[PDB]
Amino acid sequence: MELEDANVTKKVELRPLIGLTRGLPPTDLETITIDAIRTHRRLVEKADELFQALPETYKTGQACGGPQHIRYIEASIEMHAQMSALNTLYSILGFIPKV
Amino acid sequence: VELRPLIGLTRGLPPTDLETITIDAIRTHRRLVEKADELFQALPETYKTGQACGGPQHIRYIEASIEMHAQMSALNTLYSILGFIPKVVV
Repeated sequence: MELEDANVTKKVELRPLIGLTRGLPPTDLETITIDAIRTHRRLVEKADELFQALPETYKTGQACGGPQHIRYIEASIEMHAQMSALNTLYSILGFIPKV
Repeated sequence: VELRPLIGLTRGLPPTDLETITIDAIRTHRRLVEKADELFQALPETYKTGQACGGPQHIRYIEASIEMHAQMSALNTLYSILGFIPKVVV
């Protein structure tokens, strides 16, 4: 499928994705990755929106702890974890698809 | 540490909140394993033996598995940051 960036500084970070995707038809690996890209972008947007809605004392470090902060931290954890998977998919695919 | 960004992200968070997040992360891991397991069990036998692969249903199982593996890497990181795996009643 259309490419964004060829030759990636590949890093399989999530070992089990190799077995999971071994044997898949190319188009299905592509579908999975494109969907992961879109999930990636939504997760980033969520995390960033939560960070911005934080009271200004939280951003600066003044404040910390508490539900709201925890919700932000959880959304960022989801984003970082899913980005690991996305990087792994790029490694397996060999390129970064254009979306 | 499997997911290095988590160290910076959690720096300064009170220990109680860290431990609450990690306990919720165990619950989440257990739910994600359960879902992956449900989807695998529902796959046609050809796919459960690895004779066949691909198609939407198989894709949905792979995506559930990917979710589970990515979350687990977060959870293992949380353990390292916290210094322990908390007791969780299951």
